Amino acid sequence: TRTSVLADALNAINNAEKTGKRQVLIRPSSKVIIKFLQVMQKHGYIGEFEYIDDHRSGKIVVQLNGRLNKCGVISPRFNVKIADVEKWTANLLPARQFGYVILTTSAGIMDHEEAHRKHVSGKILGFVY
Amino acid sequence: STELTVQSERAFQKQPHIFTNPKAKANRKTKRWYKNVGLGFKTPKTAIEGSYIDKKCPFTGLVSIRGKILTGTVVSTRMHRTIVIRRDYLHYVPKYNRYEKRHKNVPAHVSPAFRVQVGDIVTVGQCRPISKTVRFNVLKVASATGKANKQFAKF
Amino acid sequence: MGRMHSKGKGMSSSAIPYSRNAPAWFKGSSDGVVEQIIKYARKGLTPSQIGVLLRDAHGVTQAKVITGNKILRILKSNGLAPEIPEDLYFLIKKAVSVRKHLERNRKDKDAKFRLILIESRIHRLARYYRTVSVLPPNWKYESATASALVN
Amino acid sequence: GKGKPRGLNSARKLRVHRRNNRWAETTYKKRLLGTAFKSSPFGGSSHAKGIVLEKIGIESKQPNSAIRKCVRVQLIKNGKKVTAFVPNDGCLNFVDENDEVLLAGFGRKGKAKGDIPGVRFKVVKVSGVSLLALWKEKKEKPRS
RNA sequence: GGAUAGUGGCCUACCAUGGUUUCAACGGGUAACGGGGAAUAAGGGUUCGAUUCCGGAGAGGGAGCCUGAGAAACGGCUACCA
RNA sequence: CGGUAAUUCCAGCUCCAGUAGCGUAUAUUAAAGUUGUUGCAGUUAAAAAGCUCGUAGUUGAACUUUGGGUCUGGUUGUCCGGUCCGACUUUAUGUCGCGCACUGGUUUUCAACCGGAUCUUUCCUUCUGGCUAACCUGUACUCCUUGUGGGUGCAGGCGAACCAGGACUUUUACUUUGAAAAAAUUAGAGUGUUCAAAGCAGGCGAAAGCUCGAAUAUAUUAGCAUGGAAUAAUGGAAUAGGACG
RNA sequence: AGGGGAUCGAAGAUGAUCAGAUACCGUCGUAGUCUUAACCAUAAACUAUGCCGACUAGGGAUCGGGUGGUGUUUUUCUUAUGACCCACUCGGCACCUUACGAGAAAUCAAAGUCUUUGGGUUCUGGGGGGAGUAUGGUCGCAAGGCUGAAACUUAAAGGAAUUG
RNA sequence: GAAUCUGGUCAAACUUGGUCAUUUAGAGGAACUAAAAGUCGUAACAAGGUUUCCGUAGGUGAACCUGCGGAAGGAUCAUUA
RNA sequence: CUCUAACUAUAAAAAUCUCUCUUCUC
Ligand SMILES: [Mg+2]
Ligand SMILES: [Mg+2]
Ligand SMILES: [Mg+2]
Ligand SMILES: [Mg+2]
Ligand SMILES: [Mg+2]
Ligand SMILES: [Mg+2]
Ligand SMILES: [Mg+2]
Ligand SMILES: [Mg+2]
Ligand SMILES: [Mg+2]
Ligand SMILES: [Mg+2]
Ligand SMILES: [Mg+2]
Ligand SMILES: [Mg+2]
Ligand SMILES: [Mg+2]
Ligand SMILES: [Mg+2]
Ligand SMILES: [Mg+2]
Ligand SMILES: [Mg+2]
Ligand SMILES: [Mg+2]
Ligand SMILES: [Mg+2]
Ligand SMILES: [Mg+2]
Ligand SMILES: [Mg+2]
Ligand SMILES: [Mg+2]
Ligand SMILES: [Mg+2]
Ligand SMILES: [Mg+2]
Ligand SMILES: [Mg+2]
Ligand SMILES: [Mg+2]
Ligand SMILES: [Mg+2]
Ligand SMILES: [Mg+2]
Ligand SMILES: [Mg+2]
Ligand SMILES: [Mg+2]
Ligand SMILES: [Mg+2]
Ligand SMILES: [Mg+2]
Ligand SMILES: [Mg+2]
Ligand SMILES: [Mg+2]
Ligand SMILES: [Mg+2]
Ligand SMILES: [Mg+2]
Ligand SMILES: [Mg+2]
Repeated sequence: TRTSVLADALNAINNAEKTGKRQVLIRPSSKVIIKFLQVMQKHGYIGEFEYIDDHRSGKIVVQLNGRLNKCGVISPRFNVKIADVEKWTANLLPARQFGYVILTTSAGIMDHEEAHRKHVSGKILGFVY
Repeated sequence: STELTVQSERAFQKQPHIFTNPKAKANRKTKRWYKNVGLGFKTPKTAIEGSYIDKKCPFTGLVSIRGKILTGTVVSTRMHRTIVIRRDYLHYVPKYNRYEKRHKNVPAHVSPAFRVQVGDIVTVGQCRPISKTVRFNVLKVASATGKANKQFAKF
Repeated sequence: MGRMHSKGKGMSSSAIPYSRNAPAWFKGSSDGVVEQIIKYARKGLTPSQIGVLLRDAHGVTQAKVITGNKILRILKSNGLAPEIPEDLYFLIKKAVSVRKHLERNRKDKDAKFRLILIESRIHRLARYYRTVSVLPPNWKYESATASALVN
Repeated sequence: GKGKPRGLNSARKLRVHRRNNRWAETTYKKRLLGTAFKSSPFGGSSHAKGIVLEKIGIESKQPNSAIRKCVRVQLIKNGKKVTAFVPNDGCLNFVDENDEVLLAGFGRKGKAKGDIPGVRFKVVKVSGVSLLALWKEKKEKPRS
């Protein structure tokens, strides 16, 4: 029973990236996955991906450009305050210089710096670096 | 409720210090004082033309509503002329960054002007100390059925 | 590949094609298909049987793709849906067969194992069909209401 | 993996899991059960007075052979009886059978130490004065 | 209805059969007065809080009390047990 | 360690760390990723109920308005206008410099990033009345250079600029901000308690009264208002017992 | 409790061997071994690997099934079958190489995707003994199971692995 | 308007026995630790000289053996010889 | 880039042990 679709998506992404596969197949292909991936690409950590339709949830084919080292989800979407996000930084980001913990807020799925400069905090999704 | 001719017990039931005039050439059955609680609540129709007494009714009775307002789910209707509302909510224990679905059950008072089934969703309000269990009192039932407003299939 | 009542891990299934619209070659129209469907239903045939017959004896690939709607819902439209869905009904029938076996002979304790498994399936479907307002919630199931309804 | 529930309202099982599994640690069990008060004659407090009843010499463990000089002591605040060893060269003559002695633990947290069998305590003061001062002759026993 | 400064099974009288529970009731234990806080410290946190501030509680153990706005008072009483 | 050469016993002498403090014992925390939410191990070391069904709890498939076009308030850095600063020493400038050390226009193209209005088949609840804010108003058309540079005016008529009698009302959890968290402690503003622990004082006169203060955040659990509508849960209209006119 | 009652075979009767053998060796020979009803609930009920998920590496082969062969023998002059060979796959027990990872290693294609710590999941253990013991329940006709300590006591017990 | 005193009334408290918690002796009964030059054998580690170990049941100075079922933690990963 | 065949068979007894355990630097 596929429970957290984005979790499986990024798990496959990370597996292939470690293996070196320049591309990945994601089965569920939900909105959350999609938005996570535009954040992924806009930060410059991934190339051009594609969506397939099935009349059932579609499919995802993401082109790996090697710049990724890991994705990663926080499947318990822990409830975070505006101040607390920084701690998540120091616990998931490889350094404060870069690295982006992705969180979903009322505004939407965003990078943590996007949220901070918007001064808005929602719930946590995952991380990229 | 009071079930079919309220005037049943060993004493009469009359809204206190309202005088039913025998000297009026009217034959108007009785004078039923009534009032709206407020806060955007609408007094239901069956209260104005009713015959019951319910001294503890917010509308036709003596009690005055003031203070807290809550929403809850009917859990038990067996008790006479009163009700019990379960309230399920989440509790953030700080040690684990988690919420906690626990329940608190509270008794309230229902006027005969209302029809209540188990599992109904009811807005309830605060009032005077009515009984050692009852300190709240119902206002109105929104989800009268939940999903059972349609039951037959005759196209 | 969940397969509660065993360790099965088989994905053997059937995959619908892409076109929700009818194929080009087909000649019949929706209304005639509906009339064929309702006549088949009045024969006393369960909806899955009728779907199979439509697929085989005709170019009726999908009830929904051709007539815009599925079999059970159409059979509800003309007020002719049976009281129990074919699924639960067939499960109850198999349960009755198991029950008659176990009443005939006793030492089939492994058949008692199958009995508990199956009746668990009935309990699952009963909860589901009580939540979704198909059966009235008053309905229960022990042994004998099955004997009356099925037989 | 990680067969401990993770859901956003899924730690009744987790909190109770800790809540029950605490008992695995012995220190937690001792602290919660008050074992330092009911059992363990030395009432969990760092010191207690007692009366010397008899003197004994007891051998060491295997890799040693040295008969230490210990004393049977009855603790006044319970009357319970226990051994206690007297550390120094010239101390046995300082016991003065039927005397009041102030005793502490032997610094191993309720266990034997080194090459001493069945003993748990130290002899830190004798007859009001402290035996350590007597050892280096800083004060003298009044001999009351 | 009584009673209370006043609600309320507070108490009574006539009835009705109910209330709480595995979301931890009730019972047992607490060398537990609750808190503000203290210690400890990447972060998360663990333990202590008899004790300067807040409340609440007691004046040997229970009870009963007049007076007084305010007492069930104890450097105020009435009684028993010690 | 010690059983005839003791680097440990016990003294003496050399010393090392501690220092008016230091050593013992009993409890406690960190070390402890040895309670593991963050963050444990479970083929063999400790340990997967024999297996299976299954209540409660827990976990739950994907799916329902997204893009432009335009305009703007901006807050940042982009040319700098002036103000002017360092090379030049008792005093000052042309010149070289940090290419503005202090202040704007932002169409300097620039990039943003926060909203706001908007055209979307694009609702942001809307009436019943104020009050009309205001100008499509439209009445005299005019103070006036033909010229919309500029306005008093009074029935239709923009309400959203704010008011008020309802009637409506999907609700959540969440989240932002604000309101409450006495004090004391905590954090830290200032302040020569002789420094400092502190404490909440003091500083300036000319000693002729004149002044500074006693700064600021935190507390998340319950509750209240609040901007948001992504996350996740929930309701529809199926016998139309449905929506509008 | 009841039906069976061959063989085998705990008790036991016995003859060897040894200083000792009511141990192993060989004879006999009950319970029990087959079972009908009723209990029994444990076993080294071990792959000493919980389940449900997705993804990662090559290789044959093997079972059940299905796909396509101008495939081949079959022969029913003939097709149809079947039975075989080829090619692909679905699912199942497994296997071979490898380390690409990961482990205390032994190894494992999962014991991986685990400090770059987070798919969802129920149950377990916190040094060794004392001890699966005491105790109180609980189930049981009983043998016994599920549940389940503490005092006390010790600095190791122990796992893999090294060369002797 | 005191004494006395009708009623009830809160009811402390006393007797009486029941019932329970905790300490508490205790004839006697049954164990475990540490003490390692006590005694008897040698169960185990190798094929421990009968492979070990486990569950079950009987017996057995003691170890343990025995019968039945298991497992490799074994000493076999191996017969298309 | 042509091969599918041979093969054997002992088990007699062995029971045990109180020692010291000692140190690595330019
Ligand atoms: Mg209690
Ligand atoms: Mg406390
Ligand atoms: Mg206190
Ligand atoms: Mg106080
Ligand atoms: Mg007074
Ligand atoms: Mg008093
Ligand atoms: Mg008082
Ligand atoms: Mg006093
Ligand atoms: Mg007095
Ligand atoms: Mg010497
Ligand atoms: Mg010395
Ligand atoms: Mg550990
Ligand atoms: Mg083990
Ligand atoms: Mg196991
Ligand atoms: Mg198992
Ligand atoms: Mg459930
Ligand atoms: Mg979902
Ligand atoms: Mg405060
Ligand atoms: Mg301070
Ligand atoms: Mg028999
Ligand atoms: Mg025989
Ligand atoms: Mg013999
Ligand atoms: Mg022998
Ligand atoms: Mg024999
Ligand atoms: Mg024999
Ligand atoms: Mg077992
Ligand atoms: Mg199988
Ligand atoms: Mg232990
Ligand atoms: Mg053990
Ligand atoms: Mg038992
Ligand atoms: Mg009286
Ligand atoms: Mg001997
Ligand atoms: Mg032997
Ligand atoms: Mg032998
Ligand atoms: Mg053996
Ligand atoms: Mg030997």
